Amino acid sequence: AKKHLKRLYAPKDWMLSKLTGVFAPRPRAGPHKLRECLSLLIIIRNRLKYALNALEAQMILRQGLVCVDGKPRKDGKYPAGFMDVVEIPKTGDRFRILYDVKGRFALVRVSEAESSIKMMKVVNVYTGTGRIPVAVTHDGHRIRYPDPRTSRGDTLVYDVKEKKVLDLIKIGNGKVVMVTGGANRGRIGEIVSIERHPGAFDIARLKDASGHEFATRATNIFVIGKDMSSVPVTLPKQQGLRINVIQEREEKLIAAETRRTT
Amino acid sequence: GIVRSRLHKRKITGGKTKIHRKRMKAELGRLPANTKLGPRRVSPVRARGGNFKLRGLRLDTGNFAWGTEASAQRARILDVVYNATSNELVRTKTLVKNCIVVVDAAPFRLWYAKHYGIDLDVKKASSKLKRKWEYRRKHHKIEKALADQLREGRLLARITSRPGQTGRADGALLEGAELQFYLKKLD
Amino acid sequence: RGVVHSTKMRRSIVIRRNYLHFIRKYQRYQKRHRNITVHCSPCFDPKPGDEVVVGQCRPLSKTIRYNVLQVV
RNA sequence: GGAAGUCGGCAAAAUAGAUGCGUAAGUUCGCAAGAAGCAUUGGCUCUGAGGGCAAAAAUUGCCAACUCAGAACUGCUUACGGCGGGGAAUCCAACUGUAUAAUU
RNA sequence: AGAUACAAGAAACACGGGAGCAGUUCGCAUGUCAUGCAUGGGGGCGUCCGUGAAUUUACUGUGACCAAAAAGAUGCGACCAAAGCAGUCUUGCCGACUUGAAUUACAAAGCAUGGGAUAACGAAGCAUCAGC
RNA sequence: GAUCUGGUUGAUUCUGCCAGUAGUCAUAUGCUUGUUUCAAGGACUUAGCCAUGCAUGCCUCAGAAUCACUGCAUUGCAGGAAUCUGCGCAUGGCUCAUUACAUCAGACGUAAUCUGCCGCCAAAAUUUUGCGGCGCAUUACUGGAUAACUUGGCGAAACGCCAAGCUAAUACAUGAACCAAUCGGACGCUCUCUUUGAUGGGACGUCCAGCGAAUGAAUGAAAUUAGAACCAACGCCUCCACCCGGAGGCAGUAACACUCAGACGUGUUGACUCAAUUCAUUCCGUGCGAAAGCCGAGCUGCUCGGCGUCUACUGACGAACAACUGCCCUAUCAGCCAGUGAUGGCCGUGUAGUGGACUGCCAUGGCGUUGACGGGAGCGGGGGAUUAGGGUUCGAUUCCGGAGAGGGAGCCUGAGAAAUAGCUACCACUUCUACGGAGGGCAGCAGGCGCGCAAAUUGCCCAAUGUCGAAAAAAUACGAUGAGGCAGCGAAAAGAAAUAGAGCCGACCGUGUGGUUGUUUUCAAUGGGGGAUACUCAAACCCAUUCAAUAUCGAGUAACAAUUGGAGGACAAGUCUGGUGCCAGCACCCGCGGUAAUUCCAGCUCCAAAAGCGUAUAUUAAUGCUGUUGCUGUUAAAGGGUUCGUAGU
Ligand SMILES: [K+]
Ligand SMILES: [K+]
Ligand SMILES: [K+]
Ligand SMILES: [K+]
Ligand SMILES: [K+]
Ligand SMILES: [K+]
Ligand SMILES: [K+]
Ligand SMILES: [Mg+2]
Ligand SMILES: [Mg+2]
Ligand SMILES: [Mg+2]
Ligand SMILES: [Mg+2]
Ligand SMILES: [Mg+2]
Ligand SMILES: [Mg+2]
Ligand SMILES: [Mg+2]
Ligand SMILES: [Mg+2]
Ligand SMILES: [Mg+2]
Ligand SMILES: [Mg+2]
Ligand SMILES: [Mg+2]
Ligand SMILES: [Mg+2]
Ligand SMILES: [Mg+2]
Ligand SMILES: [Mg+2]
Ligand SMILES: [Mg+2]
Ligand SMILES: [Mg+2]
Ligand SMILES: [Mg+2]
Ligand SMILES: [Mg+2]
Ligand SMILES: [Mg+2]
Ligand SMILES: [Mg+2]
Ligand SMILES: [Mg+2]
Ligand SMILES: [Mg+2]
Ligand SMILES: [Mg+2]
Ligand SMILES: [Mg+2]
Ligand SMILES: [Mg+2]
Ligand SMILES: [Mg+2]
Ligand SMILES: [Mg+2]
Ligand SMILES: [Mg+2]
Ligand SMILES: [Mg+2]
Ligand SMILES: [Mg+2]
Ligand SMILES: [Mg+2]
Ligand SMILES: [Mg+2]
Ligand SMILES: [Mg+2]
Ligand SMILES: [Mg+2]
Ligand SMILES: [Mg+2]
Ligand SMILES: [Mg+2]
Ligand SMILES: [Mg+2]
Ligand SMILES: [Mg+2]
Ligand SMILES: [Mg+2]
Ligand SMILES: [Mg+2]
Ligand SMILES: [Mg+2]
Ligand code: NA
Ligand code: NA
Ligand code: NA
Ligand code: NA
Ligand code: NA
Ligand code: NA
Ligand code: NA
Ligand code: NA
Ligand code: NA
Repeated sequence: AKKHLKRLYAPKDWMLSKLTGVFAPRPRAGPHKLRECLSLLIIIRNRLKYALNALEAQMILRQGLVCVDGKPRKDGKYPAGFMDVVEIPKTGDRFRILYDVKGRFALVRVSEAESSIKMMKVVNVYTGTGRIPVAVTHDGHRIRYPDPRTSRGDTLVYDVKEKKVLDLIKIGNGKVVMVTGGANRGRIGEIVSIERHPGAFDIARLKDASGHEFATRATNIFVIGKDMSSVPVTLPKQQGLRINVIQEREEKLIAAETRRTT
Repeated sequence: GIVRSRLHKRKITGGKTKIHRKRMKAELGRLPANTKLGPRRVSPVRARGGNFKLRGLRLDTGNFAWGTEASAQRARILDVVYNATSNELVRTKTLVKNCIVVVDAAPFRLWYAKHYGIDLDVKKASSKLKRKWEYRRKHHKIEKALADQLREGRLLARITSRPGQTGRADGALLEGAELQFYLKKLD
Repeated sequence: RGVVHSTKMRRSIVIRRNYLHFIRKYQRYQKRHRNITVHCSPCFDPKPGDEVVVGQCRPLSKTIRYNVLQVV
């Protein structure tokens, strides 16, 4: 149906100025939802600054030169999202798309060995034609023979070069999760308890590394390891530790003032 | 044309609704098939999203299931005898879902002989088939009404498919209290 | 939840919901009501004045969208 | 063509049974009212509703009479007799009735 | 340890297809035609079944779920300002792991505290009372 | 800024209105206008009518060139007009007529459904071809058509048309055995073996056994009690060394008559008649190619990469339904709904799917003073104006949702339309004609007529932001785009800011050697303007820099000249001087004008605010004159003649 997207209607986290054009590229159907993605044109032009226009980005994209899951993508409207690895072999850049502690997208550099793994969350399990069990993933993958103890809410570690599952981490008390949506996105905490409420949304109660408690809907949590030292991916700078706004302003003012002394 | 919307209906308060906007293709209806009984004739209809529906016009045969024995046979429909909507449908010989019909009973008689050895060619059988017949007949029991109908040459059945939507006339034989309920009406 | 209002139709009853509406300008409340028609199974036998719990289902008639789940 | 005829629509034409829907001003609230007006109507083959009397009784059996309501098919040359034309106003007498056998 | 009170977030039964191996607490055996390369008091977990004479709303505290633009707000001498989300300098084949914080948005709805003021129920007191 | 003032009396204290006052991205009109930045702009009335021009197309190394096309070679290499094929045109843009159980907003659903392009994936059905007449194999070298073209042409024309003759495919139509697996259902005049004919065991052969769809059957768990004894046949363990036949008992023990001694005894949800498995009978075009496809590399005979396409399944982008709460005025609108569906029930039909959505039968229900039914104004929201607080009022208009394309109805193709720069007909308007006929739809951009108090160029460009697409850019070799941007017009509105600065002398001022007015003067500065080695820009323009870097014009009456309203009060500013004489006129209100006008018409002075300032209409505050916070009711307007009394509080 719809084929356009106005700038005022575009997601706030793309950081598009309202005085530069009427339109924004709208994402196509694909791995990630429209409101929770980051298109390839935005990354190449606005984040990495490798291109000055959309014409220059089209020169880079319609050549390969950019892989998003180990496969080159020639579409500037490809929706890239959480836990994706963007590689540019010509310049030797490898990034992973995570969430900042303020809920914004963040590109973190990864090593060559770490760039071949990925974490995916199960969302559904069903049975195929040949009595084949398949698990559906938040990214949109369909894995045809998961471990027989794979459940709907947990996560499994994937190798994108050799398409095989590395291991499976189930969801339970005392595990480390990341919040992936709503007023708490980007925070990291331990699971304390989960309230059920059948027929409605479950509520997950979590505890921060500094001891602060917060709650969110159980569909917004993403298991990343059994403990903070066993997380198999690199985390952003702040490590998901939200701090007070008053204190944060004070530190920002103290800095850039000592810088002016130097 | 025909529509299936609630815009032309009165409100529960009895008031009349003032209609703005025109008729949309998403709410169309179509003219009924009115399937009769005769040599097979169908008419394709292109439905929403591609796909084809089959309109039944003058069907005369189908697959009828013997539920107790968990089998089915291909039989020819002979006539329509009852309809819970109106006698007009019975008079005009219209095949719809839940109609009560009769079938020729020849395929079901043949299956019974080859499965149980009872004839309502049997004597020319292998010894191991004869032994198998004795086992099956050891703890199997047929009922009064079914055995009488199979001897007579016809038995009653009800249509289970929707002939106007799929172009098929399939059904199940009547048994149990259902057979008694419809036998008393057909008197 | 609601209160049984009438049980005249076949396998159907009318329940009434009473609630208070807040008018901001006067900082006061006013009383309102709403009537809903639901389907009742023969396993229940409600009478006017009773209290029932209903749950949403697919459209069953022109005006029926709820089914009786429990009579208290 | 349609009252131009004539003192004057005199005379003729015209409406018409039954069923469904609908019906103004005025009024003494009873009426006005069949106000005005629109539609259907044949033939043939079927379907439903409306009852009595017996029995060791939401059952079974036997039986009478002619109304009403529907459906399919088919047809018209609008086709016996019998059967209100309607409306808007003015004058007089309240009304039913009587009354110059042989011009009122 | 039992009784007195209180706890249907409770008591009393049961489920290995129940706890990533049947949770926490006071080399020898089985199998060997095997990839058998296997296997070796009391209290919390999950899932069902009987037990109430069952307790609920309003209100209030704290959090969830809530497009942008616009409105309130932090920071930055676009020469100032209406603006904008930029920009700054150790003179850079660069750096600041640069920034772009954080708010309000009726009424209804949803989670878990509190029980003072209220409101919805029930009862009209021999239409009752069974003691372990 | 939590603010008030003038008018009723001979004077006083009140009630109450009229008038004054401030704002409005709020419209219009009048006078005036030097510089610069940022901006709304035919909505109001007529969803009135339209001349002309332009607004949606797309080719890569990778579907199809014998142009009787072009450039080089000399039986080739390139570019390729035109046509066929594939995808898109259901988006964007415009407008606000309709519209109150509708639309919309916040919260929820679809277990009631459809879903092209995109992501991750899946695939073991099928007797074909050649040769010799059923046999044998180096078993995939398959078929007719039709456009562009040429040969006749018809017609006044028409985004009109006919016939014949050529030739392509990733168009259309047919078609593939072995290689090549496991898995289980019916049978037999067929063999072989063990017992006394066996639901006996093994072979042999003969019909079915792929995804999807239809009907019927089974599975889709269990979770309320502990020990014994007999008989049927099933599995094991002991004898009497084994065999023969003929004895006696439960140690252990997931299942399963071999080649597989663990090759699912366990789907999912809050919940399922759902997912999936097995068995029986079916599918006739209304389904299922390895496109019998196209390019690159390397070594007739092979190897490796990049693309393209049919079917099945579920994520994303969506579509369509349903409705928990909420939304202006009106009772001089009190009852509404049922022949012909009104409220519910039963079996069906129709739909992608639920449903009185619809056919038949049955019952008498459903809604309403907590305002139904009827009428009036009106697209809904995010939001704007006015800000002590509470409130009042506006929202055609940039973002989201809905609806429409003169009116109104119907429909084809498509994954999606009841589509309008798609088709069909009628109504109202309307264009060309050779009079036979053929056309039209600006509420897209620019422009015109009319209407009105009321609103801009028939401009430049795809450089930026995006959309479509066979598509990166470049090279023998340049997609479209009035969507969008840029400039022109533009005192709607908003920001910054010139119209002079510093002194000497002389004569004067009013306080009492300082404060300042005037005319002859001097002496620096600066723009408005003129230009450029140039900067900007798609190009041009505006802004910004500069008036030598060897080498760049300019202020003195700085004529480079500020306006619009006022001077009795409200309300800042004259008891000045002429003219008129209840006339002319002023005056929002009180009032002025008949010979000495503080008010008219003028001159001179003075006041307000200023590149702006008056006037009209609407609206907010003034207004505690709509009062919930927060009014009044003895005499100013206002307590029912008295009791009873229901809904309500
Ligand atoms: K009359
Ligand atoms: K009489
Ligand atoms: K139904
Ligand atoms: K299509
Ligand atoms: K462009
Ligand atoms: K004078
Ligand atoms: K008052
Ligand atoms: Mg005459
Ligand atoms: Mg005459
Ligand atoms: Mg006469
Ligand atoms: Mg009357
Ligand atoms: Mg009549
Ligand atoms: Mg008389
Ligand atoms: Mg008389
Ligand atoms: Mg007489
Ligand atoms: Mg803002
Ligand atoms: Mg006096
Ligand atoms: Mg080419
Ligand atoms: Mg085409
Ligand atoms: Mg649109
Ligand atoms: Mg919403
Ligand atoms: Mg095969
Ligand atoms: Mg097994
Ligand atoms: Mg309107
Ligand atoms: Mg609006
Ligand atoms: Mg309007
Ligand atoms: Mg505007
Ligand atoms: Mg406009
Ligand atoms: Mg439309
Ligand atoms: Mg028009
Ligand atoms: Mg249309
Ligand atoms: Mg047009
Ligand atoms: Mg125009
Ligand atoms: Mg190119
Ligand atoms: Mg080109
Ligand atoms: Mg435009
Ligand atoms: Mg200005
Ligand atoms: Mg001047
Ligand atoms: Mg200049
Ligand atoms: Mg004067
Ligand atoms: Mg004055
Ligand atoms: Mg004064
Ligand atoms: Mg005025
Ligand atoms: Mg004078
Ligand atoms: Mg006011
Ligand atoms: Mg006030
Ligand atoms: Mg008075
Ligand atoms: Mg009184
Ligand atoms: Na007075
Ligand atoms: Na200038
Ligand atoms: Na200038
Ligand atoms: Na495809
Ligand atoms: Na409005
Ligand atoms: Na819209
Ligand atoms: Na038209
Ligand atoms: Na104007
Ligand atoms: Na007021």
